[PDB]
Amino acid sequence: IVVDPSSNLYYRWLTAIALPVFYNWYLLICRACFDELQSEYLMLWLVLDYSADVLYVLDVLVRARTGFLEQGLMVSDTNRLWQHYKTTTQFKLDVLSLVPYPEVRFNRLLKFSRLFEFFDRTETRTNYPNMFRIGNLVLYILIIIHWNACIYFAISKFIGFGTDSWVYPNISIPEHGRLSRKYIYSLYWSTLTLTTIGETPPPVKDEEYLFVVVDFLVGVLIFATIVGNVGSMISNMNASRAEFQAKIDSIKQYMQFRKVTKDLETRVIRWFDYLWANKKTVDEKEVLKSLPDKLKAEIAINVHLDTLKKVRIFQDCEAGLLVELVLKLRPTVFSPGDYICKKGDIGKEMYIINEGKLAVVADDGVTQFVVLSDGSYFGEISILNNRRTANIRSIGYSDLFCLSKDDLMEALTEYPEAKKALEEKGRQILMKDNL
Amino acid sequence: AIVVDPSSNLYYRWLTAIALPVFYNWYLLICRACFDELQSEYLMLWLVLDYSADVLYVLDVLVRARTGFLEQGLMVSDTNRLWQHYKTTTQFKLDVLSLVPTDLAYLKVGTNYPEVRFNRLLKFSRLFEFFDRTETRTNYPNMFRIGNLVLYILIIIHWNACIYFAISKFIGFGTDSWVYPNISIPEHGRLSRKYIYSLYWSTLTLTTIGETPPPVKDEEYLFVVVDFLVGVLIFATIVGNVGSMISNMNASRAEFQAKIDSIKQYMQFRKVTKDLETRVIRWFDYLWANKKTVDEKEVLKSLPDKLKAEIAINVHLDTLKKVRIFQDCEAGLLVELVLKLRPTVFSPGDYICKKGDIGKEMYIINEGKLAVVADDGVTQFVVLSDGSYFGEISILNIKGSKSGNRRTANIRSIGYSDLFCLSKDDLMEALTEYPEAKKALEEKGRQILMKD
Amino acid sequence: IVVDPSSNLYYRWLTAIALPVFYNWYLLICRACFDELQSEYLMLWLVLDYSADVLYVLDVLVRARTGFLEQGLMVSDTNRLWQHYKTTTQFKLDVLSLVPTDTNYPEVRFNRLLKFSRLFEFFDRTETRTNYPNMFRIGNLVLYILIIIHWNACIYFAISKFIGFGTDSWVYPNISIPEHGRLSRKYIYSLYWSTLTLTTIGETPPPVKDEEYLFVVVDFLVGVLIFATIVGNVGSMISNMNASRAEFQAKIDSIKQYMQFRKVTKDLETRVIRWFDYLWANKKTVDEKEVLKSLPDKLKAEIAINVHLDTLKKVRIFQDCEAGLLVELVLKLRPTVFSPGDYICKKGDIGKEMYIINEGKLAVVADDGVTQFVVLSDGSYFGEISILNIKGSKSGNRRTANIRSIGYSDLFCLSKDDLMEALTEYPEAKKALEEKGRQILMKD
Amino acid sequence: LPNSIDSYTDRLYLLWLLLVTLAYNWNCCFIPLRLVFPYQTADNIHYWLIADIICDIIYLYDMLFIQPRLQFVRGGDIIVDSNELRKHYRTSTKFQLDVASIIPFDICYLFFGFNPMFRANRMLKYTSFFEFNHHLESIMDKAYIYRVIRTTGYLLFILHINACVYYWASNYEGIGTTRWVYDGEGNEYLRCYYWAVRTLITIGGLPEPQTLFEIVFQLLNFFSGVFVFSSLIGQMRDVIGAATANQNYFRACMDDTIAYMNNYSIPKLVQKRVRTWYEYTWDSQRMLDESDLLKTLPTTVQLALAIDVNFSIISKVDLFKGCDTQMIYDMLLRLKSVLYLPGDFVCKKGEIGKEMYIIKHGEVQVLGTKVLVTLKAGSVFGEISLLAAGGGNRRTANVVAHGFANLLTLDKKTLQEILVHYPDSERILMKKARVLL
Ligand SMILES: Nc1nc2c(ncn2[C@@H]2O[C@@H]3COP(=O)(O)O[C@H]3[C@H]2O)c(=O)[nH]1
Ligand SMILES: Nc1nc2c(ncn2[C@@H]2O[C@@H]3COP(=O)(O)O[C@H]3[C@H]2O)c(=O)[nH]1
Ligand SMILES: Nc1nc2c(ncn2[C@@H]2O[C@@H]3COP(=O)(O)O[C@H]3[C@H]2O)c(=O)[nH]1
Ligand SMILES: Nc1nc2c(ncn2[C@@H]2O[C@@H]3COP(=O)(O)O[C@H]3[C@H]2O)c(=O)[nH]1
Ligand SMILES: *[C@@H]1O[C@H](CO)[C@@H](O)[C@H](O)[C@H]1NC(C)=O
Ligand SMILES: *[C@@H]1O[C@H](CO)[C@@H](O)[C@H](O)[C@H]1NC(C)=O
Ligand SMILES: *[C@@H]1O[C@H](CO)[C@@H](O)[C@H](O)[C@H]1NC(C)=O
Repeated sequence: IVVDPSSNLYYRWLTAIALPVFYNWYLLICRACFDELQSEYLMLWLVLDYSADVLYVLDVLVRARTGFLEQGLMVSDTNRLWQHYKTTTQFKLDVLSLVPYPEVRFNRLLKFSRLFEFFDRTETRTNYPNMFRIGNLVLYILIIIHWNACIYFAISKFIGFGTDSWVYPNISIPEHGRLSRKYIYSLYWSTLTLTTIGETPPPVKDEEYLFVVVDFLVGVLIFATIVGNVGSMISNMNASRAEFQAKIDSIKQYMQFRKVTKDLETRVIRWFDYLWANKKTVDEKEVLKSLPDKLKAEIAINVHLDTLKKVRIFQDCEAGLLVELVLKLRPTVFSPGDYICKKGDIGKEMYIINEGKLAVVADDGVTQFVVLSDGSYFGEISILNNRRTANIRSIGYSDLFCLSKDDLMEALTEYPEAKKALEEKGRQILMKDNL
Repeated sequence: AIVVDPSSNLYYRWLTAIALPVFYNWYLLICRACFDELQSEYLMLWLVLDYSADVLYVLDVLVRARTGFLEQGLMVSDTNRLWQHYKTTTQFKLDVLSLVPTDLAYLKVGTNYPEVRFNRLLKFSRLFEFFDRTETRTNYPNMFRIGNLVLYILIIIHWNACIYFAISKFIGFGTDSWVYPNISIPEHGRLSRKYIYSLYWSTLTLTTIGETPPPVKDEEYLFVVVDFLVGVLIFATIVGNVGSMISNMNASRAEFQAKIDSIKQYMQFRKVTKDLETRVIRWFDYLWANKKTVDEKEVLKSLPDKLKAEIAINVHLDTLKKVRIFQDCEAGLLVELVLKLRPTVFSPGDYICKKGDIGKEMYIINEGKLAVVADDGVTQFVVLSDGSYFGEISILNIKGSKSGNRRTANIRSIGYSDLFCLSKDDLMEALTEYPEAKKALEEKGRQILMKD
Repeated sequence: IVVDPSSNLYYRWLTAIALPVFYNWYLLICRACFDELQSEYLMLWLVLDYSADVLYVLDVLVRARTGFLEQGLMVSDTNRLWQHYKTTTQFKLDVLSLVPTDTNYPEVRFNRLLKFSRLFEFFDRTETRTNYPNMFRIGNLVLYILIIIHWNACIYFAISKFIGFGTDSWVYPNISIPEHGRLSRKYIYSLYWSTLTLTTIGETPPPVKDEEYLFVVVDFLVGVLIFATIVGNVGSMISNMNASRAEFQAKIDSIKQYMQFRKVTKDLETRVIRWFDYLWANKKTVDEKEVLKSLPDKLKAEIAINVHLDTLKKVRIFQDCEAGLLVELVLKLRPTVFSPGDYICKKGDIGKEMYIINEGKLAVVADDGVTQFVVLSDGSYFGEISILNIKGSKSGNRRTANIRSIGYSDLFCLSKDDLMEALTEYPEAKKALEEKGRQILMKD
Repeated sequence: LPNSIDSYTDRLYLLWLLLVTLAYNWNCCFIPLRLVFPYQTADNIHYWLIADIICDIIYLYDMLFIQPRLQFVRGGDIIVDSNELRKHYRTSTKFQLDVASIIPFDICYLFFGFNPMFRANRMLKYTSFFEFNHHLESIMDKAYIYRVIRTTGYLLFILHINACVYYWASNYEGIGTTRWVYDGEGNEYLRCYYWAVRTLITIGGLPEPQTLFEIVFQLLNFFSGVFVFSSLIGQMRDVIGAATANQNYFRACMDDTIAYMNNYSIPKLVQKRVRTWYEYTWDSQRMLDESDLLKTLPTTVQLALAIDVNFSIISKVDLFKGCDTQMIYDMLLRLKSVLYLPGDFVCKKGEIGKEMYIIKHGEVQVLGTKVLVTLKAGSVFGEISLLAAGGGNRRTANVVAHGFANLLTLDKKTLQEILVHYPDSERILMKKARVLL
C-alpha cells in the first residue's frame, strides 16, 4: 500500500492525525500548568495519551508509506519512499516527537506540520473557505487565550497563591480552590489582558509588572493580527460585489457626465438589475483568460457538445473541425426587445441559440413568422457570400453564441466540403424564402 | 390572475413592506421575551403589532406563491407552475415554519411568554433580500453600507442586552455585583432604566471597552469571556468594514492622485521643462474637474455590445448630426462611426497635426475650439468650432493634385478641445465595401484641393 | 581607498554604526531621565560612550570616502568625494553629532542622537539584503514601538521628578521608600505606565493637577495616532504576507463557484480541483513571464539559461549550433503543465505550437487503442513537422500522430511564427530541422 | 488684486484661501466653545466681537471681491470676461452656501441677547475649507504629511466638539451634582477635553454614569467613539498605503523575483546581478518600468514627454542631421529603454545585429580586450544593423558597458519598417552607412 497525497484516504488520515495534535497542544499545557486536572483525571489522560502515541506512530508509518512524484509519476518503490522520508526534517520532527509530569511529554507538540497540512487541505477542499477561515482564526486565538491563561496560572503558582493582589488567590479557600474556578478565572484574566481591556487587578512585584507589559504588547499585536485578518477576509469576501459595484457606479457616473437620456439610463439600470437578480456577474471573456489552454478547451467542448446535441441541421461536418468551431464560439446575452440584426444591415456575425427565444418580425411590426428556440440556429447566409434578410428581435433575455467573421474565414480557406454542405442548406432556405 | 415581477418596483415596495415586520419581529420579540415588563405593560400594542406582522407574513406567503421566474428568458405567468416551483423549494418550508400557529400555546400560557412566537424570525431572507436590493438600487451605496452595518451591530448589541438581562434574571437580581441590581429599588426598577443599562452593559462588553462590574460566579466568568470574544470579532468586523468603505469611498480619487504622483515623479526625475510639467498637471486637473478621466471603452466594457451601441448613439449622434458631410450618408454607417470614435482631450497650444506630416487619424470636434495656423506661431485663418471636422484628406489617399497626401495645415487648439479621434484603418475598414464615405470624402478632398 | 556603497564592507560598517546609534538613542534618554542609572554605572557609560564616539569619528571618516555614481560608474577621486560630502546636510549632521560639549550630564550629549540616518540606512539595506523581508519589517515595527514606549517611560519619570515624587496619586511614588527606591522597579513601573498609556488601555492612576491632565491628554493622543498607524501597518503586512496565497485561493474559489454553477460533472470538477492541488503542492503556480516582465531581456535570458539550458542541451539537433539563437529560443519559450491522460496533439489539429518535454514522460498513442508505442522522456521534442508543413511530405497541415501525457508533465510551448522568426536570421538550423522533419515524415 | 485670478498658479489666491480657512476654523472651533463654556464674559466680549467682525469681513470680502474673479473653463476655452465670471459665480452652488452663511442673524443680538448660536450659520461655508484642502494637497510635493496633519486636526476637532457637549451635559445636569458630571475644580476645558479623549477613544476609567441621561450620553459617546477610532485606523492605513505605494509595489516585485530565484535554485552571481539591477533601477528611476506609466497617457503627451527627454540626445548625434521630423517622432515613440550592468555585453562579435543603441546617461566601451573608443552618453553604436536584412552583416566589435549604461534600443524590424516609408531618410542613412563602409 502506497498512499496518494492528493487522494481522500490521505485527507481522512490528515483529519485523524489533526485530532491528537489539537488534543496535545490544549490539554498538555493545561495539565502541566494546572496539576489538579492532571491529578484528578489520571485514567482519562492515560487513555488519551496512549491513543495519541498510537496515532503518532501510525503517522510515522503513513509518512513512511506515502509517495512523492518524480518526472510527473508517483514512486511506489518503498525503499525509495523510505529514503526520501529519511532525508527530510519532518522525519526528524517525528522521531523527536516520539521520544519515550507532562513537562517530559512536551515533545509531542512538534508534529504541528500535520495540523497545518490539515488546515491547508481543508482550505483547498471545502466549499465554505470563508467559514473555515473564521473557524481557523477563532481556533488560533482560543489557543493563545488558553496558553496565556496557563502561563498566568504558572506564574501565579511560582510566586505564591494569594500573596499579592495580582496573582491568583489563595487556593486553600474553597471558593478559589475549585478546578473550574481556577480555569475560568485564569481564562478571564487571559481574555482581559490579550484583548487589551485591562480590568485585572494591578501588578505589585517587578516580575508581575514585566509579565503584564510583555503580555499587553503581545495582546496588542494579537489584536492587530485579528483586525488585519478579519479586514482582509471581509474585503476578499465582498471583492467581487465591490468590483461590480465599482463598474456599475463608473457606468452611472459616465452616463450622468455625458447627460444620456432617461430611457437609456433606466434600460442600463434594468440590465444591471437582471444581472444581479440572475447571478450573471462574472463574464466568460475575463474568466477564461487565466486558464491553461487544455482546461479552457475541455469545459468549452463539454458545454458546446451539450448544446450542439440539440441542433440537428449542422451535423454534416468533420468531427474535430466542428469541435474547434464550437470551441471558438463565444457567448453574449441580449435584452428583450433588442434587434439582433435589422433589415438594412450587413452581417459579420453568426449565432447559435441556447436558452433563449428569438422571433423574426417584419418592418416595425410585431408578428411571429417563425420563432427560434433552444436548438435552433441562424445568421449564416450573409457571411460566406451580403445583408441580413430578416428582422430578428429578442422576445426575452436570450443567450446567443456569437461568431466572428474570421472563424468562418478560417473554416472557408482550409476546409470546403462542410461549408459547402452548410451553404447548400443556406441556398435551400434561400430558394424557400425567395427563389 | 395577476403575477408580480421580481425586477419591477411593486416587488421592491413589497420587499420594503415585508422587511418592516421582520425587523420588528427580531428586535421586539427578543426584548419582549427577556424583559417581561415591556410585554406586560404594552399588551394591546403587542397584540396589534402581532396581528399586523402575521397578516403581512400571510400576504408574503401569498406573494411568494405568485412571483414569476425566468425560464427561456420569459417570465412564467402560470399560477400552478409558480405554486409548484415555490412548493419544491426550502423558502416555502421556512415560511410555513414561520407561520406555525403557536398562538394557541401563547394563549394557553396566558399571553405573557412570547418565547413561543420565536419562529417568526425565520423570514430573515426577506430582510437580506431587501438589503441586497437597496444596496444595488440606491444612489448612496457607501452611506447605505454604513446604515446596514450600524443596523447589524445594533441588532447584535440589543440581542446581547436582552441576553444579559435574562441571565441576570436567571441568576437573581442584586445578589452579586455583576448582575443587574435589585429591581425592587425604585431607581433600578424602571423599565427604561433596565433597558438602557442593559444596552450600556452590552455596548461596553461587545465593543471591548470593559468598564462594567467584574463577575463573581463561574457562569458569569464564562458568559463574560464568551461575550468578550464575540465582541473582539465584532470590533474587528467594524474596523475592517469601515476601513474597507473608506478605501471604497475615495478609490477613484486615490488612483487619480496615484497617477498624478507617478507622472509627476517621472517628470521630476527626468527634469522636463516647467511649462510642460504644468501643462500635464493642468491637463490632469481639467480631466478631473470635467468628470472625464476613465476611458469610454473601459467604462462600457461590462455592458453588452448592443447596449454599447445604443449608449454611443445617444451620446455622439447629437454631435455627429451637426456635421456637413455625413448628411448624405446612411444611418448604419452613422451607428458604426459612433461605435468607432474614441474621444480624446487636447490642451491649449497643443498641435493636432503639423504641416508636412503624413496622416493616420481624422478628428471630429465636440465641445472644443480650434484654429488652423501658419508656421509663424498662431495665425488664425479659420477658427473651427463644435460639430465640424478636420484631418480628413490625408487618410483617403485620393490622387490628382500637387499636394499628394501629407498634412498641409498647422492646427492648434485654442482651448481644452475634446476631439473624436477616428483612425484611417478603422474608418476605411468600416466603409470598405460601402462607397458613401468614398464619394463624399472625395468631394471634400476635391474642395480642399480646390482651396489648394 | 574608496568604499563602495553597494558592497558587503559598507553593510558591515552600517551594522557597526547602527549599533552605537541605537545605543545612543535608548540609553541616552534613559541615563538623562533616571539619574540612578547614570550615577551608578559610570564606568560602563564611560566605556560605551568612548566606543560610540570612536565609531562616530570613524563614521565621518568613512562617509568622507564613500563613492557615488556619476555617468553610471563609481568615482574614485578622493577630493571629489570629500567635496560632494562637504556640500551636503549629512556633513552638518555628522559634525553636529561629534562636538564634545562634555561625567555628570548625559544631557549635554543629546547631539549624538542626530545620526538617525545611519540607523535608517542600515534598516533599509537589511530590508533589501535579507531573505525574510516581512519578518524584518515586523521586527522594525516592534523596535519602533519599543523605542516609543521606552521614551515615554523616561518622559513620564522626568515629569514625575519635575512635579515631585509622591505629592500626587498620578506621579511616581515616594523615592525614599525602599520598595520604590530601586532603579529596576523605577524603570519597570515607568515602562508599565508608558505601555498602558500609549496602548490606550488606561488603567493607571488618573491625573490630579492640570499639567498632569494636559500630559495625559497629549500622551493618549500620541498613543492613539501611533497605534492606529501600527495597526494599519500590521494589516498591510498581513495582506502582503498572504497576497500570493490570496490570489491563488481567489482563482481557486472563482473556478469552484464556476464549477458549481456550470453544471459540470464530478469527473471534470475533481480534475480541476486535483490540478490546482497539484499546482499548490509543486509550487509552480506563478507565471515566469508575469513575474519577470519588467526585467531586461539580458537578465531574463541569464535566468532562462541558468534554469532550462542545462536541461535543453541534451539534444542531438541543436546542441552547438548557435548560443545566441539558443538564448533567444529560451527567451521565447513558454511552459505549460498538462494533466495525466490528456492529449497534447490529435489527428487533425492545426499545428501552431512546438513542445519540448521537461520533467515529464509522454507516450505516442495510436488512433483507436491505448497502445504505448515509444515513451518520450524529458529532453525530447515533438510538434515540429506540422508547424513546418514542408514540401515532399504528406503536407496536410494536420498533426500526424497523437501525443498523450502519462504523468504531470511540464512541456515548453513554442509557437510556429515564434520559431520561424527565431530561425529566420540564421536559417542553417531551420534547414537542418527541415531535413529531420523530412526523414521522419518520409519513413513514418 | 487683478481683474481675473487664475486659481492654479496664484499663491496669493492660496493665501486668500488660507485666510478664509482660518476664519472658518475660528468659527467652527469657537462657536461651540463660546456657546457652552463661560468664556464669553463681559470683559472679553469686545475681543470676541473684534475677531467675529474680522471673520465676517473676510467672509464678505470672499463673497464680493475674490470669488467673482475666478477664471473658469467653459466650452473648452477659458473665460476672462468679468461679467461672465460674475454670472458663473452667481449661478453656482457655492453662492447659495455663501449667502446662506452671511445672513445677519446678528440682528437677533438685540432681540434675544448675546448668543453665539446665532453665528452658527457661519459653519455652512465648508466649501472654502475643502477648496483650500484640495489646493494645498495639489500644490504640495509630499501630500501625505498634509493628509496626516488634516486627519489629526479632524480627530482633535471631534474631541473638541465632544468636550463642548460634555460641558453642556454637565451644566444641564448640574455642575457637581452626580459623580459622572464635571466637578468644577480645575481648567474646565482641559478636564472636559480629558473626558472627551478617554470616552471617544474608548479608554474608560472615568466615573460610571449614575442616572439615565448620563447612561444614554455615555452609551452614544462610546458608540460614536468606536466608529471614530475605526475611521482613524482606516484613514491612517489609507495614508500609509498611498504614501509608500510605489516603494511597496517595487519591494513586492523585487521580493517576488528573489522568491522565484530561490525557488528555482539560481546561482549566487545571477541572483546578485538581478538584485544589483533592482537596486540601481530604484536608485535611478524610482519606478519599476516607465513604459507601464507612459502607455497610460495619450499619444500627444507621450510625444511631448518623449521629444523633451530624448531630442537633445538624438540631435547631438551628428549622423542624425539629415533625417525628418515625423520619422524621428515615430522613432522616439518606438525607443525602448533598457539598462546594462557593468561588464555586460550589448553587442557580441559575430552575432546577429537587430538593435540600434542610443546611449543615454551611461558609458560603454568597444573592444579582443583593447579599447578603441569609449562612447559617452548621447552617442550611438549599431549602424551595421541599419542596412542588413535577414542575416546580412554581423557585429564587427565587442561592445561592453563600462558603467551602469542606460541604452535606448531601436529594433531593426521597426527601424526598417519606418525607413521603407521614408526613402529620403533611408537615402541619407544609407549614404552615411556607405561612407562608414
Ligand atoms: N431569411 C431568413 N433568415 C432566417 C430564417 N430562419 C432563420 N434565419 C436567419 O435569419 C437571418 C437574419 O439575418 P441574415 O440575413 O443575416 O440571415 C438570416 C438567417 O440566417 C428564415 O426563415 N428566413
Ligand atoms: N489645408 C486645410 N485643411 C483644412 C482646412 N479647413 C479644414 N481643414 C483640415 O485641416 C487639416 C489639417 O490636417 P490635414 O492635413 O490632415 O488635413 C487638413 C483638412 O482636413 C483648410 O482651409 N485647409
Ligand atoms: N507522426 C509522428 N509524429 C511523431 C513520432 N514521434 C514523435 N512524433 C511527433 O509527434 C507529432 C504529433 O504532432 P505533429 O504532427 O505536430 O508532429 C509529430 C512529431 O513531431 C512518430 O513516430 N510519428
Ligand atoms: N568596429 C567598430 N564599431 C564602432 C567603432 N566606433 C563606433 N562603432 C560602432 O560600434 C559597433 C558595435 O556594433 P556593430 O558591429 O553593430 O557596429 C559597430 C559600429 O557602428 C569603432 O571604432 N569600431
Ligand atoms: C490560605 O488560607 C489558609 C487557611 O485559610 C492559611 O492557613 C494560609 O496561610 C493562606 N495562605 C496565604 C498565602 O495567605
Ligand atoms: C430587594 O429589595 C427588597 C425590598 O427592599 C428586599 O426585600 C429584597 O430582599 C431585595 N433583594 C435582594 C436580592 O437583596
Ligand atoms: C517620602 O518619605 C520620607 C520618609 O519616608 C518623608 O520624610 C517624605 O515626606 C516623603 N515624601 C512625600 C512627598 O510624601
